[PDB]
Amino acid sequence: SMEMDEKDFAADSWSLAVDSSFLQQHKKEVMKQQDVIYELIQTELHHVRTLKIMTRLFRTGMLEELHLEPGVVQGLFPCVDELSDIHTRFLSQLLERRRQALCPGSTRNFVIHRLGDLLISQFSGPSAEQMCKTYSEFCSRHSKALKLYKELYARDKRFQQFIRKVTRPAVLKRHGVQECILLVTQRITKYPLLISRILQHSHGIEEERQDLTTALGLVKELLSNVDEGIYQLEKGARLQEIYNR
Amino acid sequence: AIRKKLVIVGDGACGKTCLLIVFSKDQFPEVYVPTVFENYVADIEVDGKQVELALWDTAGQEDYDRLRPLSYPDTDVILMCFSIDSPDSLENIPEKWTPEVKHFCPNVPIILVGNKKDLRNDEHTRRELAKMKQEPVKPEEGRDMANRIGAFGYMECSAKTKDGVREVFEMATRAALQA
Ligand SMILES: CC(=O)n1cc2ccc(N)cc2c1
Ligand SMILES: CC(=O)n1cc2ccc(N)cc2c1
Repeated sequence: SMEMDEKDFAADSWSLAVDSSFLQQHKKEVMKQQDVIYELIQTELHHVRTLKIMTRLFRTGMLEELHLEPGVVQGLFPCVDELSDIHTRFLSQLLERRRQALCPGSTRNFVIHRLGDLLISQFSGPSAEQMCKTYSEFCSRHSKALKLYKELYARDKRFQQFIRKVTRPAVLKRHGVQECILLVTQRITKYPLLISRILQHSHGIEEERQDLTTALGLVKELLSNVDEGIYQLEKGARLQEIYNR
Repeated sequence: AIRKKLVIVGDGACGKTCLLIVFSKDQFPEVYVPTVFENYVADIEVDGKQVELALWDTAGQEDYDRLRPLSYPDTDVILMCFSIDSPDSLENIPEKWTPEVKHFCPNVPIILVGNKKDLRNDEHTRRELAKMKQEPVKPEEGRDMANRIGAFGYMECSAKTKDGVREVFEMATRAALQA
Protein backbone atom coordinates (compact mmCIF):
# COMPACT_ATOMS: atom_id res chain seq x y z
CA SER A 1 0.00 0.00 0.00
CA MET A 2 1.07 3.63 -0.54
CA GLU A 3 2.02 5.62 2.57
CA MET A 4 -0.85 8.20 2.13
CA ASP A 5 -3.53 5.43 2.25
CA GLU A 6 -1.76 3.45 5.00
CA LYS A 7 -1.74 6.49 7.29
CA ASP A 8 -5.37 7.37 6.36
CA PHE A 9 -6.36 3.83 7.46
CA ALA A 10 -3.86 3.26 10.32
CA ALA A 11 -6.41 3.81 13.14
CA ASP A 12 -8.43 0.81 14.43
CA SER A 13 -11.66 2.73 13.59
CA TRP A 14 -13.18 5.84 11.94
CA SER A 15 -13.86 7.22 15.46
CA LEU A 16 -10.08 7.04 16.21
CA ALA A 17 -9.04 8.21 12.64
CA VAL A 18 -10.91 11.57 12.69
CA ASP A 19 -10.03 14.52 15.05
CA SER A 20 -11.86 14.33 18.44
CA SER A 21 -13.43 17.78 17.89
CA PHE A 22 -14.91 16.52 14.57
CA LEU A 23 -16.16 13.25 16.16
CA GLN A 24 -18.07 15.25 18.83
CA GLN A 25 -20.18 16.85 16.06
CA HIS A 26 -22.00 13.65 15.04
CA LYS A 27 -24.85 11.60 16.49
CA LYS A 28 -24.15 8.03 17.79
CA GLU A 29 -25.85 6.40 14.79
CA VAL A 30 -23.56 8.27 12.30
CA MET A 31 -20.39 7.23 14.17
CA LYS A 32 -21.64 3.58 14.08
CA GLN A 33 -22.34 3.75 10.31
CA GLN A 34 -18.96 5.46 9.66
CA ASP A 35 -16.92 2.92 11.69
CA VAL A 36 -18.36 0.05 9.52
CA ILE A 37 -17.82 1.88 6.17
CA TYR A 38 -14.22 2.55 7.34
CA GLU A 39 -13.78 -1.20 8.05
CA LEU A 40 -15.04 -2.04 4.49
CA ILE A 41 -12.52 0.41 2.92
CA GLN A 42 -9.60 -0.53 5.23
CA THR A 43 -10.15 -4.28 4.53
CA GLU A 44 -10.43 -3.49 0.76
CA LEU A 45 -7.06 -1.61 0.98
CA HIS A 46 -5.54 -4.75 2.70
CA HIS A 47 -7.10 -7.08 0.08
CA VAL A 48 -5.60 -4.94 -2.77
CA ARG A 49 -2.27 -5.09 -0.89
CA THR A 50 -2.55 -8.98 -0.81
CA LEU A 51 -3.05 -8.95 -4.62
CA LYS A 52 0.09 -6.69 -5.03
CA ILE A 53 2.16 -9.20 -2.94
CA MET A 54 0.95 -12.01 -5.26
CA THR A 55 1.61 -10.12 -8.53
CA ARG A 56 4.75 -8.11 -7.67
CA LEU A 57 6.59 -10.02 -4.94
CA PHE A 58 5.67 -13.64 -5.82
CA ARG A 59 4.67 -13.93 -9.50
CA THR A 60 7.09 -11.34 -10.97
CA GLY A 61 9.93 -12.46 -8.69
CA MET A 62 9.54 -16.08 -9.91
CA LEU A 63 9.54 -14.93 -13.58
CA GLU A 64 12.62 -12.73 -13.06
CA GLU A 65 14.71 -15.04 -10.78
CA LEU A 66 13.59 -18.66 -11.51
CA HIS A 67 13.70 -21.06 -14.50
CA LEU A 68 10.30 -22.80 -14.05
CA GLU A 69 8.58 -24.79 -16.81
CA PRO A 70 6.02 -22.80 -18.91
CA GLY A 71 2.51 -22.56 -17.42
CA VAL A 72 3.83 -23.12 -13.87
CA VAL A 73 3.70 -19.47 -12.65
CA GLN A 74 0.19 -19.09 -14.18
CA GLY A 75 -0.84 -22.35 -12.42
CA LEU A 76 0.39 -20.95 -9.08
CA PHE A 77 -1.35 -17.53 -9.43
CA PRO A 78 -4.46 -18.01 -11.64
CA CYS A 79 -6.29 -14.76 -12.72
CA VAL A 80 -4.09 -12.53 -10.43
CA ASP A 81 -3.95 -9.58 -12.92
CA GLU A 82 -7.74 -9.65 -13.50
CA LEU A 83 -8.39 -9.84 -9.73
CA SER A 84 -5.92 -6.98 -9.12
CA ASP A 85 -7.70 -4.90 -11.83
CA ILE A 86 -11.22 -5.52 -10.39
CA HIS A 87 -10.21 -4.61 -6.81
CA THR A 88 -7.77 -1.73 -7.56
CA ARG A 89 -10.64 -0.05 -9.50
CA PHE A 90 -13.15 -0.73 -6.67
CA LEU A 91 -10.63 0.61 -4.10
CA SER A 92 -10.05 3.76 -6.29
CA GLN A 93 -13.83 4.48 -6.26
CA LEU A 94 -14.07 4.02 -2.43
CA LEU A 95 -11.03 6.24 -1.82
CA GLU A 96 -12.37 8.93 -4.17
CA ARG A 97 -15.74 8.93 -2.32
CA ARG A 98 -13.80 9.47 0.97
CA ARG A 99 -11.57 12.16 -0.61
CA GLN A 100 -14.48 14.25 -2.01
CA ALA A 101 -16.14 14.08 1.45
CA LEU A 102 -13.13 15.52 3.37
CA CYS A 103 -13.69 18.89 5.08
CA PRO A 104 -11.66 21.68 3.40
CA GLY A 105 -8.44 22.10 5.33
CA SER A 106 -8.47 18.44 6.50
CA THR A 107 -6.91 15.19 5.25
CA ARG A 108 -8.72 13.00 7.87
CA ASN A 109 -12.18 14.44 8.71
CA PHE A 110 -15.00 13.11 6.51
CA VAL A 111 -18.43 11.48 6.52
CA ILE A 112 -19.59 9.14 3.68
CA HIS A 113 -23.40 9.40 3.32
CA ARG A 114 -23.90 7.71 -0.11
CA LEU A 115 -22.13 4.30 -0.29
CA GLY A 116 -25.16 2.34 -1.60
CA ASP A 117 -24.92 3.65 -5.20
CA LEU A 118 -21.20 2.86 -5.39
CA LEU A 119 -21.87 -0.72 -4.16
CA ILE A 120 -24.78 -1.15 -6.67
CA SER A 121 -22.49 -0.04 -9.52
CA GLN A 122 -19.74 -2.46 -8.44
CA PHE A 123 -22.07 -5.44 -8.03
CA SER A 124 -24.16 -4.93 -11.22
CA GLY A 125 -23.64 -4.78 -15.04
CA PRO A 126 -20.26 -5.46 -16.67
CA SER A 127 -18.23 -5.16 -13.45
CA ALA A 128 -20.40 -7.85 -11.77
CA GLU A 129 -20.08 -10.15 -14.84
CA GLN A 130 -16.28 -9.73 -14.73
CA MET A 131 -16.19 -10.43 -10.93
CA CYS A 132 -18.39 -13.54 -11.46
CA LYS A 133 -16.23 -14.81 -14.36
CA THR A 134 -12.91 -14.16 -12.56
CA TYR A 135 -13.84 -15.70 -9.15
CA SER A 136 -15.52 -18.73 -10.84
CA GLU A 137 -12.20 -19.34 -12.69
CA PHE A 138 -9.97 -18.54 -9.65
CA CYS A 139 -11.90 -20.63 -7.07
CA SER A 140 -12.07 -23.61 -9.50
CA ARG A 141 -8.21 -23.42 -9.71
CA HIS A 142 -7.59 -23.03 -5.95
CA SER A 143 -6.79 -26.70 -5.17
CA LYS A 144 -4.52 -27.04 -8.23
CA ALA A 145 -2.56 -23.90 -7.21
CA LEU A 146 -1.99 -25.27 -3.65
CA LYS A 147 -0.91 -28.71 -4.90
CA LEU A 148 1.47 -27.16 -7.49
CA TYR A 149 2.96 -24.91 -4.77
CA LYS A 150 3.49 -27.84 -2.30
CA GLU A 151 5.12 -29.99 -4.98
CA LEU A 152 7.54 -27.18 -6.05
CA TYR A 153 8.51 -26.24 -2.47
CA ALA A 154 9.31 -29.88 -1.63
CA ARG A 155 11.20 -30.83 -4.83
CA ASP A 156 12.76 -27.58 -6.20
CA LYS A 157 15.75 -26.20 -4.20
CA ARG A 158 15.82 -22.73 -5.89
CA PHE A 159 12.02 -22.31 -5.55
CA GLN A 160 12.23 -23.15 -1.81
CA GLN A 161 15.15 -20.68 -1.30
CA PHE A 162 13.19 -18.00 -3.21
CA ILE A 163 10.11 -18.54 -0.97
CA ARG A 164 12.16 -18.49 2.27
CA LYS A 165 13.99 -15.33 1.09
CA VAL A 166 10.93 -13.19 0.10
CA THR A 167 8.68 -14.35 2.97
CA ARG A 168 11.37 -13.82 5.70
CA PRO A 169 10.44 -10.16 6.62
CA ALA A 170 7.94 -9.82 9.50
CA VAL A 171 5.50 -7.74 7.38
CA LEU A 172 4.97 -10.93 5.24
CA LYS A 173 4.09 -13.11 8.36
CA ARG A 174 0.41 -13.54 7.36
CA HIS A 175 1.12 -13.50 3.59
CA GLY A 176 2.82 -16.71 2.40
CA VAL A 177 1.69 -18.05 -1.03
CA GLN A 178 -1.10 -20.35 0.28
CA GLU A 179 -2.27 -17.75 2.83
CA CYS A 180 -2.57 -15.16 -0.01
CA ILE A 181 -4.70 -17.57 -2.09
CA LEU A 182 -7.12 -18.24 0.81
CA LEU A 183 -7.29 -14.52 1.81
CA VAL A 184 -8.46 -13.77 -1.80
CA THR A 185 -10.97 -16.72 -1.96
CA GLN A 186 -12.45 -15.60 1.38
CA ARG A 187 -12.69 -11.90 0.42
CA ILE A 188 -15.94 -12.09 -1.56
CA THR A 189 -17.85 -13.80 1.32
CA LYS A 190 -16.88 -10.93 3.73
CA TYR A 191 -18.93 -8.34 1.69
CA PRO A 192 -22.48 -9.43 2.87
CA LEU A 193 -21.69 -9.06 6.60
CA LEU A 194 -19.98 -5.67 6.13
CA ILE A 195 -22.86 -4.39 3.94
CA SER A 196 -25.64 -5.71 6.29
CA ARG A 197 -23.99 -3.97 9.30
CA ILE A 198 -23.63 -0.70 7.30
CA LEU A 199 -27.35 -1.07 6.35
CA GLN A 200 -28.21 -1.57 10.05
CA HIS A 201 -26.91 1.98 10.76
CA SER A 202 -28.20 3.62 7.52
CA HIS A 203 -31.96 3.97 8.13
CA GLY A 204 -31.69 7.79 8.55
CA ILE A 205 -32.00 8.44 4.80
CA GLU A 206 -34.65 6.22 3.16
CA GLU A 207 -32.96 6.34 -0.26
CA GLU A 208 -29.67 5.13 1.37
CA ARG A 209 -31.42 2.26 3.15
CA GLN A 210 -33.00 1.25 -0.20
CA ASP A 211 -29.69 1.41 -2.14
CA LEU A 212 -27.87 -0.70 0.48
CA THR A 213 -30.75 -3.26 0.49
CA THR A 214 -30.37 -3.50 -3.34
CA ALA A 215 -26.54 -3.77 -3.03
CA LEU A 216 -26.82 -6.58 -0.46
CA GLY A 217 -29.08 -8.58 -2.81
CA LEU A 218 -26.70 -8.01 -5.79
CA VAL A 219 -23.72 -9.24 -3.68
CA LYS A 220 -25.63 -12.38 -2.52
CA GLU A 221 -26.66 -13.07 -6.19
CA LEU A 222 -22.96 -12.73 -7.26
CA LEU A 223 -21.84 -15.19 -4.50
CA SER A 224 -24.59 -17.69 -5.41
CA ASN A 225 -23.56 -17.54 -9.09
CA VAL A 226 -19.83 -17.95 -8.32
CA ASP A 227 -20.55 -20.87 -5.92
CA GLU A 228 -22.64 -22.59 -8.65
CA GLY A 229 -19.86 -22.24 -11.25
CA ILE A 230 -17.14 -24.01 -9.16
CA TYR A 231 -15.68 -27.49 -9.91
CA GLN A 232 -12.07 -28.05 -8.72
CA LEU A 233 -9.66 -28.72 -11.52
CA GLU A 234 -7.25 -31.56 -10.80
CA LYS A 235 -3.89 -32.07 -12.46
CA GLY A 236 -3.96 -35.67 -13.65
CA ALA A 237 -7.76 -36.16 -13.42
CA ARG A 238 -8.78 -38.24 -16.41
CA LEU A 239 -11.79 -37.49 -18.60
CA GLN A 240 -13.61 -40.58 -17.18
CA GLU A 241 -13.47 -39.10 -13.63
CA ILE A 242 -14.82 -35.79 -14.99
CA TYR A 243 -17.80 -37.07 -17.06
CA ASN A 244 -18.75 -39.52 -14.22
CA ARG A 245 -18.76 -36.50 -11.73
CA ALA B 1 8.80 -22.63 15.60
CA ILE B 2 6.75 -25.01 13.44
CA ARG B 3 3.71 -23.73 11.46
CA LYS B 4 0.20 -25.14 12.10
CA LYS B 5 -3.21 -24.17 10.68
CA LEU B 6 -6.43 -23.72 12.69
CA VAL B 7 -9.91 -23.27 11.18
CA ILE B 8 -13.01 -22.42 13.27
CA VAL B 9 -16.37 -23.83 12.14
CA GLY B 10 -19.93 -23.37 13.40
CA ASP B 11 -23.10 -21.33 12.94
CA GLY B 12 -22.74 -17.52 12.72
CA ALA B 13 -24.40 -17.14 16.14
CA CYS B 14 -21.74 -19.38 17.77
CA GLY B 15 -19.50 -16.26 18.17
CA LYS B 16 -16.58 -17.69 16.14
CA THR B 17 -15.49 -14.33 14.63
CA CYS B 18 -15.47 -12.66 18.06
CA LEU B 19 -13.42 -15.55 19.54
CA LEU B 20 -10.60 -15.19 16.92
CA ILE B 21 -10.57 -11.35 17.38
CA VAL B 22 -10.39 -11.45 21.23
CA PHE B 23 -7.64 -14.10 21.11
CA SER B 24 -5.54 -12.32 18.41
CA LYS B 25 -5.71 -8.96 20.22
CA ASP B 26 -5.63 -10.46 23.83
CA GLN B 27 -8.45 -7.90 24.44
CA PHE B 28 -12.21 -7.61 23.83
CA PRO B 29 -12.35 -4.49 21.57
CA GLU B 30 -13.13 -1.42 23.71
CA VAL B 31 -13.81 1.05 20.88
CA TYR B 32 -14.91 -0.96 17.84
CA VAL B 33 -15.59 -4.67 17.46
CA PRO B 34 -14.65 -5.68 13.89
CA THR B 35 -17.34 -7.17 11.67
CA VAL B 36 -14.77 -9.46 9.99
CA PHE B 37 -11.50 -11.33 10.65
CA GLU B 38 -8.95 -11.65 7.79
CA ASN B 39 -6.29 -14.06 9.16
CA TYR B 40 -3.61 -14.02 11.90
CA VAL B 41 -0.48 -16.00 12.85
CA ALA B 42 -0.29 -16.30 16.65
CA ASP B 43 3.06 -17.06 18.37
CA ILE B 44 2.22 -19.72 20.98
CA GLU B 45 4.44 -21.69 23.36
CA VAL B 46 2.63 -24.73 24.74
CA ASP B 47 4.41 -27.24 27.02
CA GLY B 48 7.81 -25.87 25.87
CA LYS B 49 7.09 -26.15 22.13
CA GLN B 50 7.04 -22.95 20.03
CA VAL B 51 4.40 -22.89 17.27
CA GLU B 52 3.18 -20.30 14.73
CA LEU B 53 -0.60 -20.97 14.64
CA ALA B 54 -2.36 -19.50 11.53
CA LEU B 55 -6.01 -18.68 12.37
CA TRP B 56 -8.90 -18.72 9.87
CA ASP B 57 -12.64 -17.91 10.09
CA THR B 58 -15.46 -19.48 8.00
CA ALA B 59 -18.09 -16.72 8.71
CA GLY B 60 -19.79 -15.64 5.49
CA GLN B 61 -19.19 -19.07 3.86
CA GLU B 62 -22.18 -20.88 5.50
CA ASP B 63 -24.56 -20.73 2.48
CA TYR B 64 -21.84 -21.50 -0.12
CA ASP B 65 -21.17 -25.24 -0.21
CA ARG B 66 -18.56 -25.07 -2.99
CA LEU B 67 -16.71 -21.99 -1.67
CA ARG B 68 -16.67 -23.09 2.03
CA PRO B 69 -14.52 -26.30 1.66
CA LEU B 70 -11.70 -24.17 0.12
CA SER B 71 -10.90 -23.02 3.72
CA TYR B 72 -10.16 -26.71 4.80
CA PRO B 73 -6.92 -27.90 2.96
CA ASP B 74 -3.99 -28.73 5.26
CA THR B 75 -5.93 -27.87 8.45
CA ASP B 76 -4.11 -29.20 11.60
CA VAL B 77 -6.85 -28.54 14.21
CA ILE B 78 -10.57 -27.63 14.04
CA LEU B 79 -12.43 -25.55 16.66
CA MET B 80 -16.14 -26.57 16.35
CA CYS B 81 -18.07 -23.75 17.98
CA PHE B 82 -21.56 -23.45 19.40
CA SER B 83 -23.01 -20.86 21.75
CA ILE B 84 -24.15 -21.74 25.26
CA ASP B 85 -27.03 -19.17 24.87
CA SER B 86 -28.24 -21.11 21.78
CA PRO B 87 -29.31 -24.79 21.99
CA ASP B 88 -30.05 -24.50 18.20
CA SER B 89 -26.31 -23.96 17.45
CA LEU B 90 -25.50 -27.18 19.41
CA GLU B 91 -28.10 -29.20 17.41
CA ASN B 92 -26.41 -28.21 14.06
CA ILE B 93 -23.11 -29.76 15.26
CA PRO B 94 -23.70 -33.58 14.92
CA GLU B 95 -25.23 -33.93 11.43
CA LYS B 96 -24.28 -30.73 9.57
CA TRP B 97 -20.82 -29.52 10.67
CA THR B 98 -19.41 -32.80 12.03
CA PRO B 99 -19.83 -34.95 8.82
CA GLU B 100 -18.50 -32.03 6.68
CA VAL B 101 -15.35 -31.59 8.79
CA LYS B 102 -14.68 -35.36 8.93
CA HIS B 103 -14.98 -35.58 5.10
CA PHE B 104 -12.69 -32.64 4.17
CA CYS B 105 -10.37 -32.94 7.26
CA PRO B 106 -9.95 -36.71 7.88
CA ASN B 107 -8.18 -37.58 11.14
CA VAL B 108 -7.80 -33.90 12.09
CA PRO B 109 -8.52 -33.33 15.81
CA ILE B 110 -11.72 -31.46 16.58
CA ILE B 111 -12.16 -29.42 19.79
CA LEU B 112 -15.81 -28.70 20.58
CA VAL B 113 -16.00 -25.19 22.15
CA GLY B 114 -18.98 -23.84 24.06
CA ASN B 115 -18.76 -20.07 23.56
CA LYS B 116 -20.54 -17.29 25.57
CA LYS B 117 -20.32 -19.25 28.87
CA ASP B 118 -20.94 -15.88 30.66
CA LEU B 119 -24.59 -16.13 29.38
CA ARG B 120 -25.37 -19.49 31.13
CA ASN B 121 -26.52 -17.57 34.22
CA ASP B 122 -27.77 -14.42 32.44
CA GLU B 123 -31.35 -13.55 33.47
CA HIS B 124 -32.17 -11.92 30.11
CA THR B 125 -30.96 -15.09 28.29
CA ARG B 126 -33.04 -17.36 30.54
CA ARG B 127 -36.22 -15.27 29.98
CA GLU B 128 -35.71 -15.10 26.20
CA LEU B 129 -35.02 -18.85 25.74
CA ALA B 130 -38.02 -19.88 27.92
CA LYS B 131 -40.30 -18.41 25.17
CA MET B 132 -39.16 -21.22 22.78
CA LYS B 133 -39.22 -23.99 25.51
CA GLN B 134 -35.40 -23.76 25.76
CA GLU B 135 -32.60 -22.95 28.27
CA PRO B 136 -28.78 -22.35 28.20
CA VAL B 137 -26.68 -25.41 27.21
CA LYS B 138 -25.69 -27.36 30.37
CA PRO B 139 -21.99 -28.37 30.81
CA GLU B 140 -22.93 -32.12 30.56
CA GLU B 141 -24.81 -31.48 27.30
CA GLY B 142 -21.65 -29.98 25.78
CA ARG B 143 -19.44 -32.85 27.06
CA ASP B 144 -21.95 -35.47 25.80
CA MET B 145 -22.06 -33.89 22.33
CA ALA B 146 -18.22 -33.71 22.24
CA ASN B 147 -18.01 -37.42 23.29
CA ARG B 148 -20.61 -38.46 20.65
CA ILE B 149 -18.98 -36.63 17.68
CA GLY B 150 -15.54 -38.12 18.49
CA ALA B 151 -14.10 -34.74 19.55
CA PHE B 152 -10.52 -34.64 20.89
CA GLY B 153 -11.89 -32.62 23.84
CA TYR B 154 -14.57 -30.28 25.16
CA MET B 155 -13.88 -26.73 26.34
CA GLU B 156 -15.84 -23.60 27.30
CA CYS B 157 -14.90 -19.88 27.09
CA SER B 158 -16.22 -16.32 27.15
CA ALA B 159 -14.99 -13.87 24.46
CA LYS B 160 -16.65 -11.07 26.54
CA THR B 161 -14.63 -11.64 29.76
CA LYS B 162 -11.68 -13.50 28.07
CA ASP B 163 -12.08 -16.42 30.59
CA GLY B 164 -10.90 -19.68 29.00
CA VAL B 165 -9.95 -18.15 25.63
CA ARG B 166 -6.17 -18.56 26.01
CA GLU B 167 -6.64 -22.16 27.27
CA VAL B 168 -8.71 -23.06 24.13
CA PHE B 169 -5.94 -21.92 21.73
CA GLU B 170 -3.07 -23.41 23.80
CA MET B 171 -4.98 -26.78 23.80
CA ALA B 172 -5.68 -26.43 20.02
CA THR B 173 -1.89 -26.05 19.59
CA ARG B 174 -1.23 -29.26 21.61
CA ALA B 175 -3.82 -31.13 19.47
CA ALA B 176 -2.27 -29.77 16.20
CA LEU B 177 1.17 -31.02 17.42
CA GLN B 178 -0.09 -34.63 17.98
CA ALA B 179 0.72 -37.64 15.71
C1 LIG C 1 -23.59 -7.86 10.30
C2 LIG C 1 -24.05 -7.18 11.59
O1 LIG C 1 -25.14 -6.70 11.63
N1 LIG C 1 -23.14 -7.14 12.74
C3 LIG C 1 -21.79 -7.66 12.81
C4 LIG C 1 -21.23 -7.24 14.19
C5 LIG C 1 -19.97 -7.41 14.80
C6 LIG C 1 -19.74 -6.97 16.10
C7 LIG C 1 -20.78 -6.34 16.80
N2 LIG C 1 -20.56 -5.86 18.16
C8 LIG C 1 -22.02 -6.17 16.20
C9 LIG C 1 -22.25 -6.63 14.89
C10 LIG C 1 -23.44 -6.55 14.03
C1 LIG D 1 -20.20 -29.75 1.77
C2 LIG D 1 -19.87 -30.96 0.91
O1 LIG D 1 -19.63 -30.83 -0.25
N1 LIG D 1 -19.86 -32.30 1.48
C3 LIG D 1 -19.57 -33.50 0.74
C4 LIG D 1 -19.71 -34.66 1.74
C5 LIG D 1 -19.56 -36.04 1.58
C6 LIG D 1 -19.76 -36.89 2.67
C7 LIG D 1 -20.10 -36.36 3.91
N2 LIG D 1 -20.29 -37.27 5.04
C8 LIG D 1 -20.25 -34.98 4.07
C9 LIG D 1 -20.05 -34.13 2.97
C10 LIG D 1 -20.13 -32.67 2.85
